[PDB]
This record gives sequence, C-alpha cells and structure tokens, in this order.
Amino acid sequence: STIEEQAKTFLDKFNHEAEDLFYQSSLASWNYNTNITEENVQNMNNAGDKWSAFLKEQSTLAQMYPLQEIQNLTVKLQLQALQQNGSSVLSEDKSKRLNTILNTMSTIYSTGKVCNPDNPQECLLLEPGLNEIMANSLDYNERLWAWESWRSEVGKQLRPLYEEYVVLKNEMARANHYEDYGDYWRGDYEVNGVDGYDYSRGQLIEDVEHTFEEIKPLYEHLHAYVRAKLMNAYPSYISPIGCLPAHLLGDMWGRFWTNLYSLTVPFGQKPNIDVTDAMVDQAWDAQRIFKEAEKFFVSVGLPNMTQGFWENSMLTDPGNVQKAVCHPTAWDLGKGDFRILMCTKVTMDDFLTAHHEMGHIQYDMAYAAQPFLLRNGANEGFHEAVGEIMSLSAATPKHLKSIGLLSPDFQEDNETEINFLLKQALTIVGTLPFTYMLEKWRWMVFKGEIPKDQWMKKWWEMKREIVGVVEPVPHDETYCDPASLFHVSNDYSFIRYYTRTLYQFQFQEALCQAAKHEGPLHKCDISNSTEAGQKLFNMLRLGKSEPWTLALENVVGAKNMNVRPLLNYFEPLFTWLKDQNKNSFVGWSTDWSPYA
Amino acid sequence: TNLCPFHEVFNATTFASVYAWNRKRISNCVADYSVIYNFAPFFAFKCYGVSPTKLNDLCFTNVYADSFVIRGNEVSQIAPGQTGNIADYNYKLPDDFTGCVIAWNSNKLDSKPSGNYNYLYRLLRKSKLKPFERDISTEIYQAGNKPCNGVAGPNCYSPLQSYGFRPTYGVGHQPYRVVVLSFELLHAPATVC
Ligand SMILES: *[C@@H]1O[C@H](CO)[C@@H](O[C@@H]2O[C@H](CO)[C@@H](O[C@@H]3O[C@H](CO[C@H]4O[C@H](CO)[C@@H](O)[C@H](O)[C@@H]4O)[C@@H](O)[C@H](O[C@H]4O[C@H](CO)[C@@H](O)[C@H](O)[C@@H]4O)[C@@H]3O)[C@H](O)[C@H]2NC(C)=O)[C@H](O)[C@H]1NC(C)=O
Ligand SMILES: *[C@@H]1O[C@H](CO)[C@@H](O[C@@H]2O[C@H](CO)[C@@H](O[C@@H]3O[C@H](CO)[C@@H](O)[C@H](O)[C@@H]3O)[C@H](O)[C@H]2NC(C)=O)[C@H](O)[C@H]1NC(C)=O
Ligand SMILES: *[C@@H]1O[C@H](CO)[C@@H](O[C@@H]2O[C@H](CO)[C@@H](O)[C@H](O)[C@H]2NC(C)=O)[C@H](O)[C@H]1NC(C)=O
Ligand SMILES: *[C@@H]1O[C@H](CO)[C@@H](O[C@@H]2O[C@H](CO)[C@@H](O)[C@H](O)[C@H]2NC(C)=O)[C@H](O)[C@H]1NC(C)=O
Ligand SMILES: *[C@@H]1O[C@H](CO)[C@@H](O)[C@H](O)[C@H]1NC(C)=O
Ligand SMILES: *[C@@H]1O[C@H](CO)[C@@H](O)[C@H](O)[C@H]1NC(C)=O
Ligand SMILES: *[C@@H]1O[C@H](CO)[C@@H](O)[C@H](O)[C@H]1NC(C)=O
Repeated sequence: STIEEQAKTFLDKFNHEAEDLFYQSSLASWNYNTNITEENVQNMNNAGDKWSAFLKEQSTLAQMYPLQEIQNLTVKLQLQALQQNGSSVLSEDKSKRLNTILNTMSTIYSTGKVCNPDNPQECLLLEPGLNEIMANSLDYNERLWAWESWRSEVGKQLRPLYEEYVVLKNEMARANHYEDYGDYWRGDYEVNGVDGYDYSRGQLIEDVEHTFEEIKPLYEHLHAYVRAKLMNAYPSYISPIGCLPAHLLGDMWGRFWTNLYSLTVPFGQKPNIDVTDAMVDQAWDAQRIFKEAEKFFVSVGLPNMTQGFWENSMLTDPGNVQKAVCHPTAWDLGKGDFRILMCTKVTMDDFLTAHHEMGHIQYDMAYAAQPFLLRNGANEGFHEAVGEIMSLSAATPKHLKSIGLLSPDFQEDNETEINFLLKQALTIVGTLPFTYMLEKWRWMVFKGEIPKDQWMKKWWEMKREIVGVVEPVPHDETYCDPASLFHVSNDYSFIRYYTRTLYQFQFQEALCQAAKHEGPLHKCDISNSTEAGQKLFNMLRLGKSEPWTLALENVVGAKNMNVRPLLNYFEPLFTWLKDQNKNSFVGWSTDWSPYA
Repeated sequence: TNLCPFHEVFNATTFASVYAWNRKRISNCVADYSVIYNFAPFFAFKCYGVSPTKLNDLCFTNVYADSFVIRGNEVSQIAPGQTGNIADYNYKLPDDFTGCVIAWNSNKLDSKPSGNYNYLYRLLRKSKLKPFERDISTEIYQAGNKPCNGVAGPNCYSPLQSYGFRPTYGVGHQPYRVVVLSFELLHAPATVC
C-alpha cells in the first residue's frame, strides 16, 4: 500500500520479465559469433532491437517512484541503473543522426587501406601485415612511411565527424543534468547517501594525479634505460639526451612496449622460462590445459566447472567448414549458462589466457545470486583485476615446477629475476602514462578548456612533455591523431585500464599476506591456501550490493588505492636500474627538436 | 490381486501447472509401492512419519496423490515447515503433516528449444494460503489507491507468470516433476482399514 512496496512489486515483475529476453538476445549473439551467416546476423539484429525496445519502454514506465520518497537504499540503486540505461533524451534527426555518425565511424575504422608507398596498388589493413610490419620491422624508413600513412588515410575525414560527435554528446550530457560528458563518465566512481564510505566525482582526478606523480620516478628511470638501449641499437638516430622519437616503441600506437623486447634484454645468455617445448614433448591438449586450470581453481578453494560448460564450450577451431572469430571471451548467457569462445594453440601464452578467462567465469558464477540489476560487478576495474591476479600468480617458476612442465633441476638466479621483472614491467608500467594522458586530454576536450583550433598542437605538446616522445613529421589541423584509437573511435571509457593495475596489485598483496609466504612477492602463489579463497569469495558474493570502497576495505583492509604494492613489487628492478644508470643521465629535454 | 493405480499418475504425458495442482483419491485396492523403484534416481526422497523400510505393513483410511511441475531450487520449499514464494502462495503444506514427497528431474520431455510456455505459477497475491487450498481465480492485482478496471496498464499488474524451459538451461532451472503422497490414519472412529 506504500510507495516502496509498489517499487518492490514493479522490480519483482521486471526481473522475471527481463531475464528471458536477455537470455534470448545473448544466445542469438553467441550463435552469430560462432557462426557468421546472414540468418544469424538478422536474428541477432531483431533480438537486440526487441531487447532495446523493451528496456526503453520499461524505463519510460519507471517515470514515477520519486527517489527522495524512496527510503530503502538497495531499491535506489536498481531504480537509478534502470533510469540511466533507459533514459532517451534529445530529439529525432539528432539522436538518429548521432547513431548514423557512430555507425559510419565504426565502418570507416574497420575499413582502413594503406596501399603502397608512392604507388597506387593493392592495399593492406591493420589486421593484415599493416601492424605486423610495425611489430617486427627493423627498417627505420619503412616504419616512418607506414606510421604517417595510417594517420594520413584515417583521421582527416574523422576530424569534422568527431567535432560534431563531441557537440552532440555534450548536448545530451547537458540534458542529463551532469556537469558535462567527462562528468558523465566520471560518475561511475560515485557513492552517496552512505556515511564514512562515499565518493564524489571531484576526488577521482586528484587521486589519479597524486598516484601518477608518485609513480613518475620509476617510469623516468625505465625511460632512461630504454633510451640508452635504443641509442645503442639504432645508430645516429636518437639524441643522447632528449625526447625518445616514435616509430620505435613498437605497435601501431605505442600503447604497449612488449614488442620492444629481445632488443633490450640485459642477460640474453640465460634461457627463457618459456616452456612451450614441454607441451609438445608430452603431447598436451586443450582439454588438459583447461583441466589443469580447473584443478588450480579448485585447489585454491573454489567450486569446479559445470558439465553444461564442458559440453557447450568452444575451445578449438572447427576448421574451414565453419568460420568463427577467434578471440577469447567469457560469455554469461544467464539462467546458469557459462561457456568460452576461444581457439587454443597449445602454448604457454594460451595456458596463461586460459587461467585469465576462468577467473572471469568464476566471478560470474560468484555474483549470480544477486538481482538482475545488481549482477554486474561493482566498479569497472574489479572484474578485470580479479582476472589478472590469477595470471600473475599462475606463471611463477615455482608453480611451473610444481606442475612439472619446468625442469626439476632448474634453478633461479638474480639475472633471471631481473629478466622476468623487466619483461613484466615493459607491459605493466609502460601503459600507465599513455592511459593517463589519453584520458586527461579527452576530459579536457569534452569540458572545453582547450579551444578547437589548438587541439592538435596542444595534444602533441602534451605528448612531447608527459611521455617524452616527439612527433616525427609536422601535423596541422587537418590531421586528427588520437582518432586512430579503436577505443576513442567506438565510444569507450579508458581509465579502467589505469585503475586495473593498482587494483590487481593491491589484491595480490592482500592475498599473499593472508597466505603466509616470505620473501619478495614477485614470486608468490596461492595454489594451496584455503584462506585467500574465502577472502576473495566474500567480496565476490556481493556484486553491486555494497560500495566498492567497502569491498576494497573487506579485501585488503584499506580505504583507497595506493601505489605502494606496485612499488614493493618492482623494488628489485628499481635498484638494479639505479645501479646500471650510474653513467647515464635520466630525464628528457623537450627543447631539443629532431622534429625541426 | 486388485492393484492400486500408482503407475498411472507417475508415468503420464502431462503434469499440469502448480496453481492448479491435480488431486486424486484412491481406496479399496492392493497397495504395491514397487513402481516407485522403476524410475530414475530421485532428486529428493524424504518421508515424514512412515518409513519406506516398513511401508506396506501399515493400515490407512484414505490416501491422496498430487502432481505438478516446478523449477529447480523450488523443490526445497516443498516441506512441512518452510517459507517461500511457492509455499506461501502457490501450494501450501500444513505443519502437522505426515507422508512422503517424491521429485525427479525431467529436463528431457518438458523442455523445448523454442521455449515451453505451458507451465505457469502465481507470484502476486495476498492472504497467504491456508494449508491444502487451491486458488485458480485470476484477477488484475490492485496496487496503490486507485480504482482498477479490467485493463492492467500502470500500477495494476496481471498475476501469474510462465517459466520458460530450454534444453541449454543450467541445473537449478531445469524442470522438475514432483508427486506428494498424503494419507492419514483417521484417528476418529473409522469403518474401514
Ligand atoms: C548500463 O550501461 C553501461 C554503459 O553502457 C553498461 O556497461 C557496459 O558493460 C559491458 C560489460 O563489461 C561492457 O562490455 C565490455 O566491452 C569491452 C570493449 O571491448 C570491445 O572491443 C573488443 C575487441 O577489443 C570486442 O571484442 C568487444 O566486443 C567490444 O567491442 C570489452 O573489452 C569487455 O570485455 C571484458 O570482459 C570480458 C568478460 O567476459 C572478458 O572476456 C574480456 O576479455 C574483457 O576483459 C566487455 O565486454 C560495455 O562496454 C559497457 N558499456 C560501455 C558503454 O562501455 C552496463 O552493462 C549497463 N547495465 C546493464 C545493461 O545492466
Ligand atoms: C530493501 O529491500 C530488500 C528487498 O526486499 C530487503 O532485502 C530483503 O531482506 C529480507 C530480510 O529482512 C530477506 O528475507 C529473507 O528471506 C529468506 C527467504 O528464504 C529467509 O530465509 C530469510 O530468513 C529472510 O527472511 C529478503 O530475502 C531480502 N530480499 C532480497 C531481494 O534480498 C532489504 O532488507 C531492504 N532494506 C532494508 C534496510 O531493510
Ligand atoms: C550455421 O548457420 C547455418 C545457417 O542457419 C546453419 O545451417 C542450417 O542448419 C539448420 C540446422 O540447425 C538446418 O535446419 C538449416 O536447413 C541449415 N540452413 C542452411 C542454409 O544450410 C548451420 O547448421 C550452422 N552451423 C552450426 C549450427 O554449426
Ligand atoms: C599443493 O598440494 C598438492 C597435493 O598435496 C601438491 O601436489 C603434489 O606435489 C608433490 C611435490 O612433488 C608431488 O610429489 C605429488 O605427486 C603431488 N600430488 C598431486 C596429486 O599432484 C602440490 O605440489 C602443492 N603445491 C604447493 C605449491 O604446495
Ligand atoms: C569438481 O569436479 C572434479 C571432476 O569430477 C572433481 O574431481 C572435483 O572433486 C569436483 N570438486 C567439487 C568441489 O565439486
Ligand atoms: C647476482 O648474484 C651473483 C651470485 O649469486 C652475484 O655475484 C651478483 O653480484 C648478483 N648481482 C646482482 C645485481 O645482484
Ligand atoms: C509409460 O506407459 C506407456 C504406456 O503404458 C509405456 O509405453 C511406456 O514405456 C511407459 N514408460 C516407461 C518409462 O516405461
């Protein structure tokens, strides 16, 4: 007879009405993804259209039930999430125009042609050798041509489209009553109405900058080492002191520095831990790999897999008869259905990816009890940190030797420790400044501090300063350099990757402290501990029931993220790098202009 | 050699919904209780009062068998004293009850890939049922303080809701077929035995 009772009844009907449609849509999507035909794509299209129509109709129906009148806290979260993903605002020929703009951007990003140097002929694409040559090329001029060619072909047309996109997106954000669209994204890390545990949108930026300024020393020293090694390798192309020129960091965009390996290894004499040979020696199999993953995940103290998973999974390429998109995903069809779409190739890397994906699946099983609107995990970084911690703890030489793939007579040395730490750092710490720069620049662009005419120059100046890399060739207002990123082209947030590292390292430190293990944490495991399992599972149960601050307290015992776990992880590398860089001088000088 | 018709209720094509659970009374026949072992391993076999080890040696006046199809986790709510949606609204057992309850998994004949929709249950009512009563009347549920016509629309909800069954559903959502055996001694002066 009361408003909260009415809301409870409405949600009670909504959950059971929506689960069936969501299951149908996700099943159709899975069928299309494993089987790409016209009938499948049409089925997925109509199913998605029906699901969207039902969601928007329900959200419009949810216009009543004022929140300030609502007393129960858990009801407010469901109602707010429903209102947020159901709000349809602005007018026709505007919303539809924006949707068409997004579709055109996706199509033009998918279709990218570089053609041939100064010769109109057959044209490559990023999935073909276009990025492969950047990954494995040692020719400076060849890298020069392709790196500028990609931006030359794509971005010039995207510039006005991106301007109109920004204008319309801010137009919608104004109607959503948020301060701006940067604030719209920043509203995810928000908790209000709870004493002690609360988070506003303002604190996120200051926390990010504080963490970055705490991290800067180690990144500076690693940059100095990388510059020294690159000067040793590439002759007469890099200034001894100054910004590090592009085209050499690896990858099309320089986000990850892993391809830069095999050229800056300190001790190449010692063999790598890579144990892909033993798999083919003992005749391993994908079934065996996934069974080993299940054995680890049940030894830590968590439930095994399901027969439905084992029988409906998708692990090995069927062949040329049926075409599938080989990319690891952990689907959650609902109604107690879980399966993987992946193509194992019997490698140590594939073994690590299996342990990575099974973590997401176990998290999905963990939060299955909570209501539909609260199923998705609290925060957008937790669900990736939980996946990554298993990968960190599943690649240790101790774990490999215990499994048996490693040679029982193998011994660990500080040289191998340095090699492993450097290889890990090249990916773990390299991406943080890039992510921070990209998110900060996009935030400022949305907010409007930077005028349009100064976008390119300010972006390139920021790239010169923060990450110490200089543009090789002049760029003007015609070019749109950041538009080449898939994430910025397809409207995805990007600070989740920045929060992921901090969350995973805090989780790992807490777990390895719970399971008594001395020595450096860089070689730790939780294979045979039944306490860390409970510590994890307690937070995994909640979902969005409790604020992420409370979840973090329950897990580690702290209130907010800190870089102390990461620095503790990377102490030996810091000391060794300081020892190596006695003669060299760290830092950079943006005044030097090889651009000029 | 005048056997009771247990085989008829157990092996049947359809079992009907929950809110309209069927009832059947049988008397004056030779009890066998051997057909129960001609089925797949039962998901749950709990007996209250009588014991299957002795079973047929007892006497009784009347016996009732009720059958209906429920979903997975809902089996646990079928108990002498418990609380839940199905026990509060769809089908209720008295606290001072004796008998046996039988349920086995049946996700091979009641589920279709297109989605079975011939099974329903009630999830919106008031006046939690007194034990052993059936409510089949369907009317638009009143919510709020507004007169409500035949059309539901807003703030008025149509009760009852379908399960939906598919072969790929996980365990705990697969259909289950339950039969509950209820009989009494009739402690009052009884003519028969
Ligand atoms: C309310 O509204 C919000 C905002 O719309 C919704 O948030 C969405 O949440 C989903 C669930 O995470 C997000 O989906 C994620 O997309 C990422 C982007 O990947 C793209 O690129 C890859 C190729 O690199 C493509 O294959 C992919 O299809 C995407 O096009 C994925 O990377 C994420 O995958 C991660 O998790 C899975 C878990 O199985 C792992 O297997 C992966 O390896 C990876 O770690 C994920 O799929 C989505 O992006 C969010 N929206 C937005 C706008 O960002 C809420 O869900 C919604 N609430 C509801 C519906 O209840
Ligand atoms: C806000 O509303 C939610 C939704 O009703 C409240 O959560 C509910 O809390 C009650 C307990 O007070 C739960 O009842 C439980 O039912 C099970 C059924 O077997 C029973 O075994 C337990 O002993 C208990 O009685 C109810 O399930 C739960 N609802 C949900 C959806 O989880 C919540 O308490 C409300 N907020 C506040 C501050 O009360
Ligand atoms: C991939 O999709 C095609 C297109 O639907 C499937 O081919 C159909 O398969 C069904 C069986 O489920 C048949 O009834 C249809 O007659 C088939 N149509 C055609 C045009 O061949 C194909 O089976 C799918 N592959 C799978 C599911 O592995
Ligand atoms: C966790 O426990 C398992 C089982 O107790 C350990 O596996 C055994 O390891 C010893 C060490 O060589 C072998 O001799 C046994 O044959 C193994 N048994 C099985 C069933 O695999 C495992 O080594 C332990 N791991 C850690 C890190 O302590
Ligand atoms: C999970 O299944 C495996 C395979 O039968 C079994 O060995 C293991 O004991 C099971 N563990 C649990 C917790 O069910
Ligand atoms: C590594 O260990 C060897 C002997 O174990 C020692 O001689 C050497 O100085 C060590 N180097 C570093 C950098 O710790
Ligand atoms: C059920 O009864 C029919 C007809 O009496 C019979 O054909 C069928 O075999 C029975 N079921 C089983 C499992 O024997």
